[PDB]
Amino acid sequence: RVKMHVKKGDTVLVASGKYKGRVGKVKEVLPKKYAVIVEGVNIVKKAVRVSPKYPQGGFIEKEAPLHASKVRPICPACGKPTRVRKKFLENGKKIRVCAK
Amino acid sequence: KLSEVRKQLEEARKLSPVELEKLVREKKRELMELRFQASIGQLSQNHKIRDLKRQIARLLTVLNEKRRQNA
Amino acid sequence: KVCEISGKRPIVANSIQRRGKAKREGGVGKKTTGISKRRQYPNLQKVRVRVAGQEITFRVAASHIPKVYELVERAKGLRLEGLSPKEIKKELL
Amino acid sequence: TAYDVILAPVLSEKAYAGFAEGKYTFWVHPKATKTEIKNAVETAFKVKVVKVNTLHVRGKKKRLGRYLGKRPDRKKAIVQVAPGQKIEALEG
RNA sequence: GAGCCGGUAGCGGGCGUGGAUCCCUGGAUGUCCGAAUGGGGGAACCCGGCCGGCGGGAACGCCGGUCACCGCGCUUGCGCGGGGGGAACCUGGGGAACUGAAACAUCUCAGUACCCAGAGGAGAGGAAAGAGAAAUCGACUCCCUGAGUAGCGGCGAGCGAAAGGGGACCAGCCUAAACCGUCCGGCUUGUCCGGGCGGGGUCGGGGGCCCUCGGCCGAAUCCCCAGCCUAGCCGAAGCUGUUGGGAAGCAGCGCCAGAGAGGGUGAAAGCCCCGUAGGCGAAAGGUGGGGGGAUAGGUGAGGGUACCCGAGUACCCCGUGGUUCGUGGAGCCAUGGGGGAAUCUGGGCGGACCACCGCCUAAGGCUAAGUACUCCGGGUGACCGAUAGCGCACCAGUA
RNA sequence: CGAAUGCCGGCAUGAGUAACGAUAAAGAGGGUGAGAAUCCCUCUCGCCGUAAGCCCAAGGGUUCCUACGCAAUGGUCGUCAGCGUAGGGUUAGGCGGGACCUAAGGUGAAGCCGAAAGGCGUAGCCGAAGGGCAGCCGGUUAAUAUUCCGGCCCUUCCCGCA
RNA sequence: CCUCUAAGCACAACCUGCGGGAACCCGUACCGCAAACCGACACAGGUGGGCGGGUGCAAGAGCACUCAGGCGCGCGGGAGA
Repeated sequence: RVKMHVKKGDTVLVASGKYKGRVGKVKEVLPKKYAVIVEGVNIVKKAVRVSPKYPQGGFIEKEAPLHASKVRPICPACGKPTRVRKKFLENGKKIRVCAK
Repeated sequence: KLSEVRKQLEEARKLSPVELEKLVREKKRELMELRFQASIGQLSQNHKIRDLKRQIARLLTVLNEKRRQNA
Repeated sequence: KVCEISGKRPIVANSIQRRGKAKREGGVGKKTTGISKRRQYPNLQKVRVRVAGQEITFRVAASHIPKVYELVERAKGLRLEGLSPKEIKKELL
Repeated sequence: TAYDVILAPVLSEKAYAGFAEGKYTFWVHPKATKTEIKNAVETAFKVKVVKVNTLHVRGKKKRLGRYLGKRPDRKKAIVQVAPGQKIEALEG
């Protein structure tokens, strides 16, 4: 709803910036931010556990957002923008020379 | 929830004003009991409240539609 | 105020003071030496009248008085009474 | 109705002391009357109400950053229960 | 069509392809104040009557319904209506001053500002008792002309038309009165008076009534559709390499184009995203002669009678207003006061007034469209870019 | 843009200056705390006492009590506060007002007047610190009390009885 | 509040006992001659009502001291023109 875009929880290839060429699963989508997730962008956040119950929370720290225009879905073949087919009854998305 | 709602209506929709009234009276009570132990902390799971206020909205909405051609 | 018959109501007019020989005589002509607002009122009067049982008065401009003695003649051909001094006048059109 | 007039219970050291006598006290919807309350309670706890004292509470006014507001105002009623009777529900 | 549980962060908990959140339509619920309308009142609060319900309820309190006033109608009660609001815009009722006149009074500003009442998507006006000199034209409104002309004017300052022509729009209708019927309520109970319905009748010469001749157009009204607004949908074509945190730069080699508007993507991208060109779409509620239908409605000649063609009206005088017209030679339009006709040999007008000649048929009403305005939705900009642009980019009509 | 005693803003100078708001007046010993002339406690000293004491109206509207705080506010200081944060606290048939009364005055059926807006006005309605009217003394809280509690005492409705 | 009579009604109705029931809404903290009210301020200004003890001076709400109670007035320390 004005929010909507390209992909959902699935395998997508990044073409981004730093993580250019990357192939990652489920993008865990926003779309408030038009952002996604993959295993692309990663950083360290500093911590001491929300409650020092199990002391430190840890230190590896997880994935940044990443603009949804950076990713590009994929199937039998590569990237491909999505196209949208009638189906004769409902409506699904098929990739250019492909399906789903 | 969604399917639960769907069914909650199905029954509600075939009760009679008299009975809706009585049932409401009960949900109204449960709700009090909630907001009591809501208000002491000692046991309370948030969603359970909005859930029952709407339950009740639903019933009373239904009771209105009944009351036009029936009583 | 206003004539209940005619609808006549005070109108606004000017009061113009002049001086001078009218051009149409000795000449030079006249000179307005002051204009000012003022009103002209209709010549309103009071007409008490019997009709049916009850007494009924009009507020009416003198020009139109007869017009009432027309109605009273048009009023004869009617069903009326029933303690209604004012309710007559209304029905008297 | 009835479970709409009684809202919650007080909860204060003052309000507790109260329970020694049959004096339990409740936040109650502020338009309700002494009578409304008496009957509302009679039906809520099947006890016998013998006296009602009511009082309003100007809601405190409080802040959060530059946003200045009020809390909602309330009314509380402190209700007497017949001798021997008690409301088990309120005895925490 | 995959994420949600507002402006999200957190505790604490839940929901969703068993198709959620979200968007549009309709419906339900909608405390109290406010036209505020049971009564009162210092707005958002107090206090009542009647009907019916809850509690042990008779006192007491809760719930539901209902009870202002005014105007029109029809059998005293019941129906319709009204009321208040609205950014401008409109009409009407009232109506200034600074100012200008290089002082100032006539004059100007200006019937402006403002106050009041009213109207609505518009309002006003509108089918000639018109214009005005043409064997003339033919409702009204709006634009351009006509023209700063004609004129008005302490002939100062200044004010300032109309016919005509070019355009937009296009539309004409219903009554009153003679006469005929009918109901009613009075009386002086009559071949009658006047009140109500219906018929008839609507015009520059017509209508009624008596005597000879009998046939299509058609709504502004109602109905159905088309279309249109309130959510949406589909939509061509790019990879690699290179610097760089980051390519969309630079390079190699491609492709689409009814799409090379524009924004975004780590920098500068037709071919990544949102779009654009081009083309789809409404169950629901709005809108809707634009295209159909259907009503209401409209459809003659002669020859006679002279029965009717809107009254305190015309007309004249007094006092004023409007018009370009300031008492002028001062008509026309309107009317506070006085006097006061006629029904076509009737009557108004063509700038005092007479006489010819001609124009028009007053004293009842309705009428779209072409015109104005921008609260609101959208599109554009040799418009602003945070001392600018609205007072307000920000929780401002706030502190 | 350099001048308009210009407009908004920022930053100087006077300047470590005048002032710190009643000449009722202070001192010491202990606590507390990073820090104390300024907070707590004690003891000495002074001032008010038809008050500068106590209680009520109006006005103010949480300033009340308690626990944390000390950036700012406090004319210094601050560990304190009427300041910040949080949580608590106001209990009535008899107190006061309302389901009673009328005063000036307001409103206002009828009625009158006015270009519109509106102005008057009889009854009535509104209108109080005035009339009418049933509660005293104690005890409780950190913070309310004629309101809670105890003792004694009253008033009005409705119903039944004699 | 007493009393008088009107329609009415006297199987009502008042009056006096006595018993049992019923008894809403609003205010109630705190300041209150003041640092909490009006004075832009914790401003030497203004603010209606009541209580306001004791001893002495002829009296008194005056004047001096003082009870209860409350305060030393939210910058100090020195000097000694």
